[PDB]
Amino acid sequence: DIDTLLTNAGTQVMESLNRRMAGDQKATNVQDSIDALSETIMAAALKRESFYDAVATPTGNFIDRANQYVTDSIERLSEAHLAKLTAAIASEKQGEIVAQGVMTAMNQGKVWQPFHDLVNDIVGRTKTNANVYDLIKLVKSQISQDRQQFREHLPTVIAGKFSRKL
Amino acid sequence: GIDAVYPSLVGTADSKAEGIKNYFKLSFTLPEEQKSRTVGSEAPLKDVAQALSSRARYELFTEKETANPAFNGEVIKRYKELMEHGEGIADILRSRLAKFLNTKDVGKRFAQGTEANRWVGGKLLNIVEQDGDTFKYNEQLLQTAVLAGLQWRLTATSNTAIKDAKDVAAITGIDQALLPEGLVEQFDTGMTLTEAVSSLAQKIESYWGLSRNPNAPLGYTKGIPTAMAAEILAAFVESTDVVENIVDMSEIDPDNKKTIGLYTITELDSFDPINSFPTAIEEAVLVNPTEKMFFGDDIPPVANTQLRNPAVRNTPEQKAALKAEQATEFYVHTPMVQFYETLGKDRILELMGAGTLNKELLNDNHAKSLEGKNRSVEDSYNQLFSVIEQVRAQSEDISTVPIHYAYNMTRVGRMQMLGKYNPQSAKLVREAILPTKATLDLSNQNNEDFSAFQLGLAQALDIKVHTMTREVMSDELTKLLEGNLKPAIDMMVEFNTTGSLPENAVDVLNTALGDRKSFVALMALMEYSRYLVAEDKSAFVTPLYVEADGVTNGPINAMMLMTGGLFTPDWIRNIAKGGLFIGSPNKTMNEHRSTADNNDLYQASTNALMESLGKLRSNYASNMPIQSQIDSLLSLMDLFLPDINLGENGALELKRGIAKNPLTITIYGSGARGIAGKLVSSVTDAIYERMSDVLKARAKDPNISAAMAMFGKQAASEAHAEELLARFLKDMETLTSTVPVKRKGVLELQSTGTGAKGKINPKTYTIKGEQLKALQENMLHFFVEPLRNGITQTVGESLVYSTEQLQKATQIQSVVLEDMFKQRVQEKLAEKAKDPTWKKGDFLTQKELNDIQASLNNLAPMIETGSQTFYIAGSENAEVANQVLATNLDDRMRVPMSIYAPAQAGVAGIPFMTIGTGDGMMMQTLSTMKGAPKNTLKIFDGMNIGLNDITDASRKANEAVYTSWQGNPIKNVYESYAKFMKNVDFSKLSPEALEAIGKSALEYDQRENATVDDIANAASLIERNLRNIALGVDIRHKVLDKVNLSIDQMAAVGAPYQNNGKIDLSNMTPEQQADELNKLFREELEARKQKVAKVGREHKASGVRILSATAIRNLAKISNLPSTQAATLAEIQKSLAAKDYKIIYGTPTQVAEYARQKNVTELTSQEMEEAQAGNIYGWTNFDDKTIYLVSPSMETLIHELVHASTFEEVYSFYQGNEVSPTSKQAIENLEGLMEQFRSLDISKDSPEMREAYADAIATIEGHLSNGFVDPAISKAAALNEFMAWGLANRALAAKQKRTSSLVQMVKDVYQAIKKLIWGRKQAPALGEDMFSNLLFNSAILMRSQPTTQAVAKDGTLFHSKAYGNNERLSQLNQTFDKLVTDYLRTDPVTEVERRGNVANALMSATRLVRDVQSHGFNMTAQEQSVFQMVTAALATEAAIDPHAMARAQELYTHVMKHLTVEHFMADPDST
DNA sequence: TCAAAAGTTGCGAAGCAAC
Repeated sequence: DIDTLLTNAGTQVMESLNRRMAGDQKATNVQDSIDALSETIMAAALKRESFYDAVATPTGNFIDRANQYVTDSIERLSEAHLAKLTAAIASEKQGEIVAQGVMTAMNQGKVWQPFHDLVNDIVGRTKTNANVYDLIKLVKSQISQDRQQFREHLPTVIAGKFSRKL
Repeated sequence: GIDAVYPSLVGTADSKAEGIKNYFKLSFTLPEEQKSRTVGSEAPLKDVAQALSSRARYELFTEKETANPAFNGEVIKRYKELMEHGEGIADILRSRLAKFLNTKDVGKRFAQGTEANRWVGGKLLNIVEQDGDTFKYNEQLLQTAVLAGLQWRLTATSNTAIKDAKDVAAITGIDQALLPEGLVEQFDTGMTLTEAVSSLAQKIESYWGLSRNPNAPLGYTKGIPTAMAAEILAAFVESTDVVENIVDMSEIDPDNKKTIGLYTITELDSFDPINSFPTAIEEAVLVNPTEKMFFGDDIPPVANTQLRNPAVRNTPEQKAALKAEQATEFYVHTPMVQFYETLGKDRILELMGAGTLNKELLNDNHAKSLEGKNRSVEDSYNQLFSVIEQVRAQSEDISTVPIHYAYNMTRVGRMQMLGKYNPQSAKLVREAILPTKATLDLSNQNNEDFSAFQLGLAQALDIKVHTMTREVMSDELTKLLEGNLKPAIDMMVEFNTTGSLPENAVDVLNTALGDRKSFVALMALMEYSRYLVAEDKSAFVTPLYVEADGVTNGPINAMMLMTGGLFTPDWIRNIAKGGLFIGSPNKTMNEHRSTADNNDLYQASTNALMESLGKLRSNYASNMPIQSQIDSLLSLMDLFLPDINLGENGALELKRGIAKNPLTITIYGSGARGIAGKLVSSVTDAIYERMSDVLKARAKDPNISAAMAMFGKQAASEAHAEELLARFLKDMETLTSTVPVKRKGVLELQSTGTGAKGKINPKTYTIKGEQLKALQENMLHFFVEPLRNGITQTVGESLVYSTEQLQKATQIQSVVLEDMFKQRVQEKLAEKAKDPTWKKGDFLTQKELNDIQASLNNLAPMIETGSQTFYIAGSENAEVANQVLATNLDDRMRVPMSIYAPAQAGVAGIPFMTIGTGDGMMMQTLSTMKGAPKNTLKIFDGMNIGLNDITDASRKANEAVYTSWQGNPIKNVYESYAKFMKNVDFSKLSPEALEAIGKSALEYDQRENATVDDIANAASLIERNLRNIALGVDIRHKVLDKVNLSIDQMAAVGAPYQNNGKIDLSNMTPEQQADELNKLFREELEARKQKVAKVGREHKASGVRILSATAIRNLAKISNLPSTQAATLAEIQKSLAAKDYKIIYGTPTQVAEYARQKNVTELTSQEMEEAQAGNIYGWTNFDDKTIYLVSPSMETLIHELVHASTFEEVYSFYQGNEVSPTSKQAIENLEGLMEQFRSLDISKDSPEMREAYADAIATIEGHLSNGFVDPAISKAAALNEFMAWGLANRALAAKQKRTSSLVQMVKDVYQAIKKLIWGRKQAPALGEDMFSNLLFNSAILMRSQPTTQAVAKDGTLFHSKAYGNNERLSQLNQTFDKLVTDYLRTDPVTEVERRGNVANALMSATRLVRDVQSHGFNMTAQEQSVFQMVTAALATEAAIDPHAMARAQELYTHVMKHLTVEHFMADPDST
């Protein structure tokens, strides 16, 4: 086929160059030319290494990887009930409850009560003995809880009502 | 008892008498119980005739309530014909006896009173009867004997083993790497003399129902049945039941005068009713039959001894695993047996094998190789359908009859099914009989039970399900089910409804499956097609399974059980590829392979192979012919062997668990020459297959040229195919005409005749003889040697050291046992020489043999691990007797004498421990652990689990792996070697025995004139080395148990096991985790050691002291050294102060603690051996000019001040900077002395001096043979090590030494350093102390930029959903690396403007690459990189050769003539 | 290389010769 003829016509060109580098490079003064080729390969090798380790997440997201690095870096320096509530909001299957919006659903589940306790300590309304690093690990913990339940678990619920694979 | 029954035997029952003797009445006794039903039968042949006449008749004789339902009236007629045939042989045997009695008047000689019953061939006569002038057989013994022959006739081939390479070579006399092809296959039908007679002899003895007297000669309790067995086989071969083939071996090679013989047994027809119930005779004449099939409540017994090792018993822990495995019930898959029989046997052979066979269009050497593939499938197919016939007769529904199998420990502790063709071994029966079952709800395609269903389908269709997430697997599987596999599924659906297949069923599957063809791929198609037509998907019942295969189970187990010393960051990364994760809870292999690393151990070794190969090729830049030879060998590999990672991945071969990959083979102690022949055999086999395609293409078109017929599929034009053919011809000619030779450490080429010429003749093309030998010589020197260097780098140096000591310890102990065993039989035989009753030709009694065997118990020949027992030296040799056991009546076939005696171990010690304790223990632990999984089929390193509990039984598989990793093979071996040396004496061994053990203990130069004192001393050193290794392994296993770990070794689902540690090692670099593990390692050492015993600014967090520059003025003259050397310190220190050198010192605990706080790499020199001595050495960081000392003193401080200054001259000189003329000569002179350092003789030096030279030469050559480091850095390191050896050994080589060359070498190197330090000014006289015995002992740390090939090959196999998972693009990059990347210069890349002609093309191509991506062609990260690199290669080549693009232009104009805008529009009528 | 082993006849009655 034409596509199979095109790839074969490419390796022929590469094999012609391979028989040139395997000879006496210094005598046949191709030493300078090959050095230019090696620079291009080196530059492209480092670029593809940067894109990797930038999506080193199970979800493969730019934001998700960045949050994990910051979270781990805080634990080095520093030397439950609400999570279950947010899981039920994103796992609703009634059909009519989800049609009333998310503001109504949050009020019914009393999600605002665990949230109020944490913010009061940060502002200073309620005095507490917890240090700064304990509170930072709390706010950043609930942020990742919302993303996991809504950006990853909610689409699975919607697709689960179909008896097929669209 | 014995005398009471058949008392008419000729002879006197008295023990000692002058008359004739009947030795049968003394050799065999009468068992108190009942073993055979024919003991009291006057006519055994007729007595069983009335037993096999009707179902009712068979009931009484067997003493059973009911008989097997398969024993119906149809097979009754068949047994009458066979047993009548078994009545004609009994008359043949009687006729042969009469001829022997009259030939050469042998019977007449008995009339005088000659002892003719004691001859080699007269042992048969011991059971004859007296009738006057002539003799006759005893009817009861004769008729019972032929019953064993009939039973042996039916099931002989079903139990014969498979001949191995060594035995085939042993009986041939030529190595299997050099013998002509085809003769190996002849083992499939024929069996040697010993195999036939030994198997038949056992049945005859068992059927007689008599025991053996322990006080009788071994020539009668073992020779009488053998003489009887040889007579039946001789009767059968003349009765056309057995055909004898005599092979003349002088044709293949004239020097082989041996004339071997093969015996083949005629086979019954496939549809013969006897195949249904072939064991009627065996279960009628015996009480506890061994040949049986267990149905329902029948349970196989438990073996009491190992397989072919009666001296070793099964441990109670081992016996528990046998009970569990044999209790698992199997079932037959009805929908699969219908598919097999409808397709037909002939169609199966064409589909699975190489299609239809015709000698006209097949190569001669290729055709004979395909016979083995066809033979295995035909035999496995026939065996499977013989079992089904018996099962179908037991119940109305075939899928409700349980079947039980039998297991037994092998010689390495692995469970093994009994039988040649079983679900464990044969892959054809694996798809028909399964123990797995499941019930799933598939009514919804988004359920959780549907993901498990897709996992089984994807894995069976050759998809790496263990390297991708559960979402990528579904995406890739659905493409196949709607693409190439669509036509195959449609036919399958039709079969499930009407039960018919098209006439082109074989052709359709070949097109669809492609290279994914397997016996399990046909089951996946059946299950998927059965699911579509099902009307109720809520209760689907399927036997589909998923295999939890281990990831490189061989090297990983050996690396974790036989490694000692401190932890290393490289070891941490390498062990991650096996499934051991440190500081990462709830981690799986799928996450590791997708986000961390996609390179495995096999790929890592190959990457290091090319790194070292490029270094070797660069060393011969001045020898062009040598380089061209290297390219020719590599070019030939690319054409026919794209990959070197072999294995047991074939679909037409039985699974035996033997590892054949080069990586695991090299670990197991195989020789370099042996693996060279194996690699050549793969290349030659690939060449022959291409010849068959040329002949096949010729028939279709008789006008195609040779080039187009061979390289048609990879040619872009007719001229391109000519270049490939011409290149191949030149490559094969050079390799077979020139060979490399090793001269004084450097290779050279020599001519060895003429190679292949310019003539193909594909019908009769072969390579053998001188040409074949020349091929392996090139392979060994150019590919095998770099392979060994690459393998050692990845698996760790310390692992290689632990294996070498294990092999030497087991080899030495085996030779002593063998020699001592042979020295006691000769003494016993000589003792019996004065007994008139004893006659030469017999042997020792069973009781006597046991006493000799029991006399070696003090030498500890067995290794105990607490639950397993190993006997390495045990074997059934034959040279210890050097006699003839028995023979045929006409003296046609002579059977030698074989005894169970210890033999030489060789190199079998390494694989015995790794397999026995590494993988063998895991399966044993898995069966007997609490809550063990049920209904599973574990073969050797995998397991088949039902789809219902994939995530639960896989978790317990990883738990067993963790438990099996707590063992210590070295400690068990050392506990036996230590006892062996306590009760040994080397002064009583045979002279040849001392030579055998001298080849392992001593070196090459010290082998000659080896005194018995040197042998004893050398053997004692190995025991000491084993003690330290067992201590290091024990401590390491203790430290790893105190940290959190995740184990995902044997899994593919993603259910790891957690070791519930307590020390958190997360959020740390792999370099950082090593320091924490080392801290716990050192605390364990001092805890045990204490049990046996029962100036500058100071840092704040640690007690170390910092002595910066401009603060050492006072200490200059504090040492009160002489003014001749005192002035040197002022100058040397002045230069150091200008470079801002800092000094840090303290106790080992303080100096190590400070490094962890400031993230400083430490290189302290201390180990377990050094801990006892109590010596600690610091290190120097050359990057930031920092000197570290541990527990310093005034003397060692001065040594390091001049050590740092001296190394600067060495480093600067090798970096290209100018050096003073006085210093230039000194380094140049030292370089010259280095070239003579590695070419010295040491055999005449002190034993301690040998170790100093051996250690120095090991590291010196390692630096020079490194291809991934800067040449300037590597050269400086090698010279620094040379200086250290000379100064360290000066103190003890300056006394009690002779005028040896090595001793002289120390003086020359010491003088060279003196001039370098002092320069042109006056130096102290010769023989004077330099700086109070100055030594160099601190290591130096250096770093440099990596090479281009290091970073390009790292990201070749990157794949992820967000990064790009195009499989085809990964393969294209791999071929790009071979052609272009591997041939770049090893020097690190630089940055210059680089004006010229080629750079303009490269710069322009980069801009055009970007414009394509931004103008409608959006590409991922993976696709962008490949497109960028490939285009660069085509850009520079087109810039040099203007005609390189001539062909590509022609294809471009044709494409442009058929292109339209609507081609790129997904919906052509969009709005 | 991680596994069972392993020439065939003639004379003469064990073991060398011949191939």
